[PDB]
Amino acid sequence: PKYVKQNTLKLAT
Amino acid sequence: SMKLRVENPKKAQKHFVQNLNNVVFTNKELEDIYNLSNKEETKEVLKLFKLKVNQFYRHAFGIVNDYNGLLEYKEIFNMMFLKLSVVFDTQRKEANNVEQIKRNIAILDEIMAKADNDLSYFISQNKNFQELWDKAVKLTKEMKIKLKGQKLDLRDGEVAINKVRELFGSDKNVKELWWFRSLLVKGVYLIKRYYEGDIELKTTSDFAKAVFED
Amino acid sequence: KEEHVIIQAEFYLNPDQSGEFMFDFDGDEIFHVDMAKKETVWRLEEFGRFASFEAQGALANIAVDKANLEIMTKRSNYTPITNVPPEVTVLTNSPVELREPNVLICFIDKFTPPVVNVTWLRNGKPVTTGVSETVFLPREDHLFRKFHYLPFLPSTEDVYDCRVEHWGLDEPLLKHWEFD
Amino acid sequence: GDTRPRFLWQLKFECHFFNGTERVRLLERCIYNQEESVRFDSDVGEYRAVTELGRPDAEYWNSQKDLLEQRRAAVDTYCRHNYGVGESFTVQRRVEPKVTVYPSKTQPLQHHNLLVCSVSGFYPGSIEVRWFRNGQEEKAGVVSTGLIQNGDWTFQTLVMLETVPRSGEVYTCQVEHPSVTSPLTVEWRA
Repeated sequence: PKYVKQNTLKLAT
Repeated sequence: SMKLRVENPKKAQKHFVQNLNNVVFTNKELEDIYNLSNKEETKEVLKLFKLKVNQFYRHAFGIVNDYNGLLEYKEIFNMMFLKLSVVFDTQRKEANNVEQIKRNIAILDEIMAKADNDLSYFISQNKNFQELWDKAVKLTKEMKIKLKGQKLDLRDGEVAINKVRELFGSDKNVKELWWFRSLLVKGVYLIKRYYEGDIELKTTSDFAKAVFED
Repeated sequence: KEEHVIIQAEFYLNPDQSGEFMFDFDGDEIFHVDMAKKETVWRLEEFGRFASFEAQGALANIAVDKANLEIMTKRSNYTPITNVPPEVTVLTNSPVELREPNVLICFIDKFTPPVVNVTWLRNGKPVTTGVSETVFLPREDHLFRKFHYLPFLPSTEDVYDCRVEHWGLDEPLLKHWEFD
Repeated sequence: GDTRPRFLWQLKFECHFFNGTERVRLLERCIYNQEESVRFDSDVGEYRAVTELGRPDAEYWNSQKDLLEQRRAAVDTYCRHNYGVGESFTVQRRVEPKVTVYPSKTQPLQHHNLLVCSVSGFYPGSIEVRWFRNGQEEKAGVVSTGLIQNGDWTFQTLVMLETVPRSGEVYTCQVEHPSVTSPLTVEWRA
């Protein structure tokens, strides 16, 4: 089993 | 169809960081970091570190040089430097910890590997880019023959473009896509070198490899 | 009626340049990624024998986080965070009994930013061998919790105390313990 | 010593589960310093600013169709997935409590006022502990530390009974917890 993450998104501009 | 740097790429996610404009560290910047490693005992590994930072840069630009036609390349390029920036965080507080400097070097490698994977992944998901990138190789290979006995004085960097316009200047893709036309312009300089007996060509780039490989 | 909560929490703090990537289950840490070594470390060894995580992924996230922190700081016109001092408390693992192995737990709660200096003392002497600590745990109010541990052998002639230093404090907070 | 201002950026992805994994809700929030600015609520389906500073971000991300579909599916690809990965050593984790009973004085001058029922090293945190004086349940004089989470995947709690134990009586501390089918008991002869 592999824990999967949520990618961080870059803020506005 | 098109060969990837990693055959079966593992899922990659974009962080929408393609519009960053100053991710690349300047020399003064990198030097100010190298300077922290002032102790004697650490001067040998400090070399290996400087050497890796250089390999790193070459790797990153190498990707933009071969795949600037692929929209997601800025994402991959920028992510590489955003990660480097984190490693440097540790480097700055561990400036003379040889074991740490070695881990960091190992990570700089991992960052590069991850870049190749992610790049392969995005390419795999863009069949259209693949068709175009393959076609570019296709014509450059034809050009390899077409220019068999011609005079290639590329000294002023003017003939290359002309030749591309002469042999394929009517190809929809050569008129419309700058990156595509550039792969061909880039290609004639390679063919020229091939004729002069250059033997390293295949190691020059994925493009050069795909072109001069059988 | 909710039964469980799994939280993926990460943070980046300036000018310290310190980040954290961690997974939280019902309040307890499952694991976190050591940023310096870039590798997954589980809260209980057992956990690693049943699950895994690509530390490299955390690196990616903390990389972006850093860039965001800059963007936000500026966009907020450089508004600094308001220090909120921790609430320190100290208790044992289980009831104390002379010479019977036990553990001292220092609970550092409700504070920010996530920077704090902790020191264990035994009759005025800083103790180390045996100590351990959890990374910064997240709170629903966006403050943090942290635990420090000191295994010890109870005795009618020792006075320990957990010393906590944080910007939100006027002077080092010093909670005492000695079977009482 | 360090008097420089600090700036903090936090990102939290919360997975909320109800009735196993029947109902799941994902809460993605961005925190600057100590204030949430933007967030994605699976129940909503898209980014919504919470403070002024969030707007730009909510606006920008929401315009990324590929991104929204991902988040919307995260409830499955992320939450339910991770829930499974660790189920055996998290949701299923059970550690039997250690119950002991010892006296204590409410004050340094007072006599052996209250009896203490120490319940420690257990998991999950959900437990029940009652006092009984000769078969009859005691409630009116109980005080507790409340549930305490140790931070190492175990809990502990102290439950006191405020009664000067008169001779002849047998007090009992009864503990009921998932790690045990039949309630645990510890008696204390007066």
